[PDB]
Amino acid sequence: SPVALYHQLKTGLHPGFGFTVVRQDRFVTENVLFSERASEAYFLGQLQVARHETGGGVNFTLTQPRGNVDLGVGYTAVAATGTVRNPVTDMGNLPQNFYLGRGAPPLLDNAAAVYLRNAVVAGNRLGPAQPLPVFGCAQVPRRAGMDHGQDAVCEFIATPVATDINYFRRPCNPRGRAAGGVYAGDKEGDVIALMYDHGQSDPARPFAATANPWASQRFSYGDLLYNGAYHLNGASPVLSPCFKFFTAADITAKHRCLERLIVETGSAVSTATAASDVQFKRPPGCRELVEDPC
Amino acid sequence: YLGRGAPPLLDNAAAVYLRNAVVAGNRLGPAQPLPVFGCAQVPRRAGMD
Amino acid sequence: DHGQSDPARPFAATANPWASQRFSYGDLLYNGAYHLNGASPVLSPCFKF
Amino acid sequence: PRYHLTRQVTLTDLCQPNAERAGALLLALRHPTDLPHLARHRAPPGRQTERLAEAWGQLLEASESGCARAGLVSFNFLVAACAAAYDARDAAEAVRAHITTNYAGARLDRFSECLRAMVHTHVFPHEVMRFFGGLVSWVTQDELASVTAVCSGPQEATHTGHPGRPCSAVTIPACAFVDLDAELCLGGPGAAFLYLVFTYRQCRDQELCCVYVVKSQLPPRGLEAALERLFGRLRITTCTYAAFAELGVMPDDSPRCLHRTERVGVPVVILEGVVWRPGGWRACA
Amino acid sequence: MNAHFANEVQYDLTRDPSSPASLIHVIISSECLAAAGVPLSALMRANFRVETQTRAHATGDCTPWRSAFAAYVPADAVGALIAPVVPAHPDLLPRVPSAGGLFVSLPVACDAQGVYDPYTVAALRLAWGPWATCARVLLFSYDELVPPNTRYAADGARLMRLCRHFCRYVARLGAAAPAAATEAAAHLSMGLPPISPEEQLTAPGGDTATAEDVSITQENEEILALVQRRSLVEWLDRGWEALAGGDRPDWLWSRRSISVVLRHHYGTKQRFVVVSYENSVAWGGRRARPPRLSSELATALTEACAAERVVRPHQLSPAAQTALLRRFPALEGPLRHPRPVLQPFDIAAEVAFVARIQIACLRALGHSIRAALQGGPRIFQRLRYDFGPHQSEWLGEVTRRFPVLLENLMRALEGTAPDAFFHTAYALAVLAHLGGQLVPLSDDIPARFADSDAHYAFDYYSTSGDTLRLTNRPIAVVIDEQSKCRFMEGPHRVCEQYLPGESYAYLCLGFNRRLCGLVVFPGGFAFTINTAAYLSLADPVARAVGLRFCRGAA
Amino acid sequence: WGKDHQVLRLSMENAVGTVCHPSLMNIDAAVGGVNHDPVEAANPYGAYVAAPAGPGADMQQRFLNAWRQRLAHGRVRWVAECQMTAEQFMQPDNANLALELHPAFDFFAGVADVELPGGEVPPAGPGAIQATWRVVNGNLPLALCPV
Amino acid sequence: CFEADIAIPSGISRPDAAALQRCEGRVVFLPTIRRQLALADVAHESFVSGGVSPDTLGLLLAYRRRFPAVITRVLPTRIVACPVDLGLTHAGTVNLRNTSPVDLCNGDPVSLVPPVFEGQATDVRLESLDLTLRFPVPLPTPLAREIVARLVARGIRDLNPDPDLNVLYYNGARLSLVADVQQLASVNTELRSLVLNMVYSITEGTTLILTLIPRLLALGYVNALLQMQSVTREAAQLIHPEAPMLMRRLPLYEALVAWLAHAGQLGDILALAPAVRVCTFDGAAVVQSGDMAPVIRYP
Amino acid sequence: CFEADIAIPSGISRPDAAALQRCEGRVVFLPTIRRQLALADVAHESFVSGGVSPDTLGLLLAYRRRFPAVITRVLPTRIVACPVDLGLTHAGTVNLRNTSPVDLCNGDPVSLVPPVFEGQATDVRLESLDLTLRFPVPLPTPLAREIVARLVARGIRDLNPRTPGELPDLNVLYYNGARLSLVADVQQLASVNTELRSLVLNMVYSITEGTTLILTLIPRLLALSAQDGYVNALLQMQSVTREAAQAPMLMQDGERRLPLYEALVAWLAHAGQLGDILALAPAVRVCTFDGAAVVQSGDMAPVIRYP
Repeated sequence: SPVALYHQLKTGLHPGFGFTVVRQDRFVTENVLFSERASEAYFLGQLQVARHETGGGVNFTLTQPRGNVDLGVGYTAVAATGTVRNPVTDMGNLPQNFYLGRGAPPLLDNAAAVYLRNAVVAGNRLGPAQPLPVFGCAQVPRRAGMDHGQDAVCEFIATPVATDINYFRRPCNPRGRAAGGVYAGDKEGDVIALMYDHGQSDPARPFAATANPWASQRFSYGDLLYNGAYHLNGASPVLSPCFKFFTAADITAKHRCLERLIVETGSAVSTATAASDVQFKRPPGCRELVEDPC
Repeated sequence: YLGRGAPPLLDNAAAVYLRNAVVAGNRLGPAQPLPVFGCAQVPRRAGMD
Repeated sequence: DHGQSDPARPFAATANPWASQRFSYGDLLYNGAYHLNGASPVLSPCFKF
Repeated sequence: PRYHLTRQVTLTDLCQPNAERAGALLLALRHPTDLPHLARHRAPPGRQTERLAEAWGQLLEASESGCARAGLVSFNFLVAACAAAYDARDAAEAVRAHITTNYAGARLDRFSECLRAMVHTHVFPHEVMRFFGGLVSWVTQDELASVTAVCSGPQEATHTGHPGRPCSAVTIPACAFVDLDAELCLGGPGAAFLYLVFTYRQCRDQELCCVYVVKSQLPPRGLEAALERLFGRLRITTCTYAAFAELGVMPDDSPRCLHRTERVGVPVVILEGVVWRPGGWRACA
Repeated sequence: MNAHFANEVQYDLTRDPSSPASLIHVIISSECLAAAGVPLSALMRANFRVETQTRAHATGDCTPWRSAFAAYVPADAVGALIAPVVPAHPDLLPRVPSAGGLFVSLPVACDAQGVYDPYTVAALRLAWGPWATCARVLLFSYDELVPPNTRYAADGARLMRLCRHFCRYVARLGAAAPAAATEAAAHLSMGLPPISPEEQLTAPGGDTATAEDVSITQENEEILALVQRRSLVEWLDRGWEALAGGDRPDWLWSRRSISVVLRHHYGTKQRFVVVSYENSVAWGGRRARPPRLSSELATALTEACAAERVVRPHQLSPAAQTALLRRFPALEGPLRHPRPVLQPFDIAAEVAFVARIQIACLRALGHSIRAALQGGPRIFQRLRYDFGPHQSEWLGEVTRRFPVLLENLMRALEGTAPDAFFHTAYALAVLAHLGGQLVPLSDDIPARFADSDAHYAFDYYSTSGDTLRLTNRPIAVVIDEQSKCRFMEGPHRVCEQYLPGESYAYLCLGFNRRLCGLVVFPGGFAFTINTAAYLSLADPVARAVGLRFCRGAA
Repeated sequence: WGKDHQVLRLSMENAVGTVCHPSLMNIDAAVGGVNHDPVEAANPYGAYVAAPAGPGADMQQRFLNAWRQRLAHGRVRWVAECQMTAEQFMQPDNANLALELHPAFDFFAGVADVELPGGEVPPAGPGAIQATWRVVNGNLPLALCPV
Repeated sequence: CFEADIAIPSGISRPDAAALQRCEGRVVFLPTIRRQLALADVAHESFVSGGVSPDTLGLLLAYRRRFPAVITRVLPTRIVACPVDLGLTHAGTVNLRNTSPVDLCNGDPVSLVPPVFEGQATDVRLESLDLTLRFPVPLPTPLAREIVARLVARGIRDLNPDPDLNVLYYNGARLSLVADVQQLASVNTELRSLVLNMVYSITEGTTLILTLIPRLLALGYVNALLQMQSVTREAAQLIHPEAPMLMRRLPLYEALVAWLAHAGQLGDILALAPAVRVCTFDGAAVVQSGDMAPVIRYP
Repeated sequence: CFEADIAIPSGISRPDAAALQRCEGRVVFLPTIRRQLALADVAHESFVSGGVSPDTLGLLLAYRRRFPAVITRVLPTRIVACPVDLGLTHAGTVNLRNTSPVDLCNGDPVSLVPPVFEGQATDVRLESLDLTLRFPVPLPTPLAREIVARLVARGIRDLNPRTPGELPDLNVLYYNGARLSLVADVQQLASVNTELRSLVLNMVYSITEGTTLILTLIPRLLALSAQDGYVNALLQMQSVTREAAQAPMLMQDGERRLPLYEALVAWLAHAGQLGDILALAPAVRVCTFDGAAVVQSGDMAPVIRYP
């Protein structure tokens, strides 16, 4: 039971199986931009604003219009990446709390679940006080001091113990099967086919099909937690690392023409925020301009 | 019946019998009848020649 | 609408009840929505009316 | 014309704006020498109408009218006098530690009796102590008063930034963190619409008195059903509870705050920039 | 609590003149639902609709279905009224737990100067959803429901424990109680263990007129004497108005006189509770309008058969019959009717009303199956399903398999309970036809079943293994020599996805408003049956059948 | 290592806030989404409960003759005692790979609609894919928990 | 502001000129907002609506219809009024003439009928061109809503006869509503049509609701919640009124719109909405009868 | 104005850009106060709730909790809207478009009603941005209060059938002539039910203790009927007042409370407020500067503040 599994771990005993950890560090780097001589356009306009008088004069801004095209048919003027300043969010031990958000039917034995309510959320750094109202965020508390940096989120996915350690000695997909929209061959149906149809083998590790069938298949325990369609979290503003991996629409939503693929990597928008104590999932009004090869 | 200043009949059985006996289809005939505040609302017909 | 009178003669609704009314015998014959006549070459003069 | 001044000469028997802050949500005292008469009228006869004949008469004992009429009621004077009444104790009572150390509970104790006596004979405290403004200047004498505390639209909370270059003036406190009722936790961007609601409980809590400000992006037609919902004080039957008028628009939800520093540590909310639409009252149900 | 209270607002109906009534609070607990056939999980998932109708025992019609209220709360349902729960203060009254169930008060048919009629049944119905599978029916006679008197003597020990527990709560908690609560505690200590609510059932004490118990004590404590020579309840309001902060008319009758009487159920050996407050306009209340009940029929027909030792009152003596008829005149029904459609003087008279309909349809089935299958038949086919080449050898079994089925279909039609038969398609297709000789119950009939005769309605039985039913839902498939099938328009059951007779291991069985049914086998091999030539349902017998099984559509 | 010359530790008491939520018992959409496109008769030896019938004295010779037919038909769902680990992970040799979904549950081809404490011979035909519940940790198959 | 001109007509006398000197600062109603206007749009003779003189209903229809204008400076050959209803909120300070109550520092005063006070007071007549300027009375919102419901209540006891409603204290003063000697006999014939309007909208609806709600709830969320907040109120009113009174759906629901159509008339008729505000500056906060007051534009 | 803009979000059907030009002076219900907002919450697809579209009584309840806005100027990039609820401070009297079959008056209060007319649907369709647009119909307010009582009572007849099928349609309207027929297609129940309850619950409180003395004078009403003109015209033929004619109940406690005066107060509190609690609040008033006494159908009338 979830009640029994609360009651085995604090004692300390291996409960038949294992896990896997997916988390997100963040690194501020000093990039280098080479350019060709004649690449951009960047024209100029005219400067005047007499706006709304706000008291003692409007005080007279003067804005100017411009605009610029890519005057060049190829990959002009590109980019580099060389230094590691400081690891902004820490390498951290901070776990995940699923009681942060409402997502599930509770126990019907209501005496049990309210015991387990505060049993989990006794004193987590990601544990709220005065828990969930009807609409709104959980309001993760603020500790009195922070030292090393922004905090990590260590989300866990159940794994059987009997896989190889050879897988995970590689940059591999943590769900246990290749999932991204790169490998598909433009036959209009292969995208979801490598995703869920485990009749075939892995594109990544083709002597097998998956590595965690609890994390791979449709309606599996991996798929039940972090699917964007199910949206268990969504009230809790804690950013899932695993939200990026487990979304049936979003990887399928991408194109595959390579010209637009690499340039989005130069300026993508993350789901994280460098203006918050935890990985608060990105506020809908702000930009981030991340690199993000994952 | 466009006007209303006249004191009406006292028997009600003659009151709204003789009232709607005339008003029933007149070119000047007050339909959706006389408000205490408002106008008599003369029936404008569709076309006039 | 015979609730409103004739614009030509305001003191009467129509001058004919048998043709001028909707679904009356005039409209049954000569309106082209039914076209009781017409697969035929001979011009009905009353089609325009 | 987006700048105005108003002036009323009263006593410092009431508010004492020298003991107040630069920002206070002043009420007047319209019909001040009133209510021996309306104590007798407007009530069913099972209310024993000889109560308010003495009740306000004990108020001006703590405070002869003379030529300086009793008026310019502070925002503090209702919160602490109802602090023992409504559902907040030892936090609303910190407003009493604000008054009696700066203003006086002698005038509160006579008026907290009035807050059980005015509401007793159905003489409800709405449409008495009408809204006046945000305490611009305090040109008052020693024991007398002469205040300019402008009414008249958005200009009260515009004319706050222009006079002082450093920081901000008035900046419109809420004077209690229990006050400024955080309605609409269903949060979104827009502008704030401020109102002044007196929530009652008639013969359940023995003629309850309440003063607090709501927070909503809601119209007056979307506020009356919002006045029927979210309440637990329906358990009455007399009637005509929960009156409200418009305190006006705060045309920003971004500038609200959370503080406990004023002038005794009293929790307080900064609210910068307000269209003070003076509005109208309504009390029927 | 309030479901007992809001039904009294429906008892506040009054207005237009009609036969005068009462209201009895009846608390069914858990196992009286569980042994009935009520899934306790599905009602645990508080205001809930109950469709009720009332039925006479001897003859006559029934009530239409009345929408009522419910409060199904898993708790100590006796202890929750007695020890209620303030949200801030749930330990205001610690108690002993108990079983729980639905809170439903039920109205009572009476007379002018009301003499209630025992053996006459009010019928409950819980509707989980629309369907007849989401429905159960409950039986209650007034002998089961009506005690002669209540037991407000158990209310005497309860009320002073309330004052001691206001003396117990403030002394434990201390200065954390507000200014209105620190007063009303010690005003209950100058006026003089857990509260077990089950002891109020099991301590032998009840109501008494006590006028005989004053003269029996006045002539007892004068012997004695000759040899020799604001209340506490008003402080209970501030006890609630400070700890809760409001009035709560739900809790207002938890301070007043409460009788909690135990009774039992004649259907499944169960227990339940009969409740009356003081301020209830319902039965047993001390604010109630006359006329009230009279336990006279429950003493007349008993003692005239108990002193005469008449075991069954059709063996009652002819003068002993009519002298009771000279006393109580409504008994001409159950004593002097030639063939009443309801059986006179039996417990299962409503149950034996049902089992005939279970019988009479099976003969209408069983002599109609023989009718279309008199001799060697020619059935050739009726649907369009084409074969693969080795698929015909499957029907080589269906030649051999065939005749054992038609026994075991009818065996299973015998094998069902009739209470479980009324959820099937044939038991409602007849009601779509007996309403045509009116909308039948649970509205399983679609809007377009009453349009043509081509709208049939199927059941599905398992062909191989055990011959078992494979549906909850009547699956109404519109059927067009040949005619291809078509569904209608539209929590997950396996077999409900196919056309009738489309595949192996399925027997398909449809019926009509015309009540000409189909027996569809896999492969198109089907045939009509004129069951309309064999339904022999007498209309005065059937008119008590339909009214208990129809619903007046708005 | 942290963001220093600093050590860190991740226990399995670390896993308290994730495995203990009441969503481990939330498999409503799972049984529904697998239910369509049905499975055929999987000769349900271990996928069906019989109610008892008669004395226990002859109960074998009931079940010996009752499952004389759909026992030599195919195989039971478990064959994985012969299967080594990652032979389950590979696409061949495990048609039941798409049936292992939850750590706390089982999806197996059982009987369709007959209520379980009843009958002897279930009607072999269409099949159903429902649940049971995994009770203790040892019920995980031995290619996932090594011996 | 946008000052509008009203044209003085031809030859008037010096007392007719002095009648124009006793009105500098009154309230004037006008139909349209043309920048040049005449006196023919102003007079009480310009209030004829059905061929007869208007009553206090017939005025309060127009008093809620046409537009207020306040004369700042009086002129020969012109009348300058800076009108209230034009301009942005709380701008364009204007000056009024008080009548017998106070008009305190706030109150949001409301224009209303003359015959609720002395009828031939403020009915100032021009003698030469023979017209009548019946100026409305600027009463503040509490007392203006107070006195309007009292005389129509006094019209009931004057309707069908067999306490005394007329004392009505202010905050300090005792306000003599009764101007007995010749006015009150003209009161109950000049509010004559108006009392019938307050009555017929009550007799219709109450006798409609007692055959509506018994025809409702059985013809269910509104059913049980009908008397939920009306427990021992509506059923008690069903106990009190339906007993000592008398007791049809297709004329009934036809009468449902018609009463509520008359109800929407009366809300526009009654309740005297505020139009202009007193919120002055550097005053004594208390205005007296005959003294000016700085009055600002919008409520 | 306290300027508020709504941009043209994504693409343009080239005649439909001209369709936004001839909507100058109409009303947009935007449920906010924004400096910029997308066009997605503007259209009737936002008026449609979860799964179901509102009825013409539900659209009243849908126009309850949103904010009307005036089209001021139409750009190919944005549309500048002025927030009616606040930014009506216009001595320039920002202008509106009358889209209504009634030629109004000068001086009418104007309240907004959903399109319910038989021939003035105001349906303009955008297919590049897949949206449907229902503009409200500005009308005079007594004519507006004559409509909302019909449509609820028509939905009151949606609860009970009983009567024969020939019902009075509640679908012929009267303004000086001008027979108007409206649409009766669908009546959603909850929009009827919540509107019916406030019609019940307000009429509860509008009866008081001193109200009961007035009920005695019901036979006094018909005594004026056969002896004047005004009363007999005031007394309607289709009224229950002529039907109910075919007493202090003493209970006198104290008798110094003014019981008759207190009756007209609380009656006016709730029965006096029946047009505005059911329908939208009027804040638009007819005010033409040129002295024009009426405003034609399709015209641009100048608009002033709250009545």
